[PDB]
Amino acid sequence: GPLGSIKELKMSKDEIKREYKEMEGSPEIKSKRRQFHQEIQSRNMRENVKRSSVVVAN
Repeated sequence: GPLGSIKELKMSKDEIKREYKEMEGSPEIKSKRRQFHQEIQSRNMRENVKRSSVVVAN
């Protein structure tokens, strides 16, 4: 019963270490691309057409 708790606890430590490793991956470059991706997201087609509207465009 309580034994499983210890095993899970150990795994938690591994997860924390991974976070630091991710930093070494130099995600700064990828982070820059994400910023631009957000801009393109606002250009969603859904936003172009409103659900409430029906006589929009042809």
